[PDB]
Amino acid sequence: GTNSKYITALKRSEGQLRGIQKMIEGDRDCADIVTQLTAVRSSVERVIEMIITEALTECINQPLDDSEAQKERLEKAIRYLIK
Amino acid sequence: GTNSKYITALKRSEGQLRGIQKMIEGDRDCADIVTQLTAVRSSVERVIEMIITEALTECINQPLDDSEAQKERLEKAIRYLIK
Amino acid sequence: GTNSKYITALKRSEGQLRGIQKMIEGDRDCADIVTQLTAVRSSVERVIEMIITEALTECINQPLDDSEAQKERLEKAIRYLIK
Amino acid sequence: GTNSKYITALKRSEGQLRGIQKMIEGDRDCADIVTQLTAVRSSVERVIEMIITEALTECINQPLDDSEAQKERLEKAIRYLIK
Ligand code: NA
Ligand code: NA
Ligand code: NA
Ligand code: NA
Repeated sequence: GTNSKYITALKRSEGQLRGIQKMIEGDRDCADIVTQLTAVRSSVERVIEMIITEALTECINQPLDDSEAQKERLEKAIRYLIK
Repeated sequence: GTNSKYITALKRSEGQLRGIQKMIEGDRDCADIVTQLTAVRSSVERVIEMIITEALTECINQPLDDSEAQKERLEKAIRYLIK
Repeated sequence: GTNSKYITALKRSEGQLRGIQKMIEGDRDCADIVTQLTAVRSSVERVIEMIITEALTECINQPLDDSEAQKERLEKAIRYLIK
Repeated sequence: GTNSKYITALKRSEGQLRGIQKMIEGDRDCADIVTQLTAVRSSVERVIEMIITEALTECINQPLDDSEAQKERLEKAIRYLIK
């Protein structure tokens, strides 16, 4: 929703990508550009992991009343995590 | 346990590693050696994924009677998956 | 420099991150958000790879006159690639 | 060749895989099994990296007399590294 910390994290990566575009415009050292691009990649990776973790924790902690349906829901969610 | 398919998969990788040792003894082309080592890596990765998936599915489908304790058990198990 | 295709690729990822921010604002399905974030991650990965490849190809094809210094230059560049 | 340290490293991983097979036979904790399998994966990854690095360093330091052919040889070798 509106104030979510994942919006803020991705807005940081968005701005960093703009900075990296300038580094390329300026023929900056490939190593600096790669370092910064790797940081953006790692930040995106971290957001993916935290979003999946939040989704699964919500699944677990907001169960369906039907315990059998809840198992199947959790199973669909975990095999998504692992893959 | 005794007849588990993951033992068999890892015994395949064990034998493949022996073959790769021979390729190195024989100064075989680095590309062939790397291809085979990558296959072993991928097989180990696959066993990791299937073992985690089995463990979490067993968690889900063999719950504790205490539903609150079961949630905490699943949560400990999923954050292990994601990380 | 000014018109580089890597600027354009990263500007695409920048815009996609803005779209993903909206998906989070809108509590869109985690799976859709993760799919899109993974695409951004993969695009950043691809830019990293192409920038390193370009840098090493330029190293190789614009050698120093001193062949021994050029070897050391290439070696510093390849161990950067592998790591 | 005969005494190569990469044979020894892979023989360590081979033996570790045998140990992990026993852990599975014994229904050891998934987390211990995964930790050990991850170590094997990381060791295989490290051997891949060191073998590629050695191959490229040998390319660089044992050039063809034909400098143009040597460039093409290095280029084929680096794009293999990056990919
Ligand atoms: Na949150
Ligand atoms: Na099994
Ligand atoms: Na270019
Ligand atoms: Na060696």
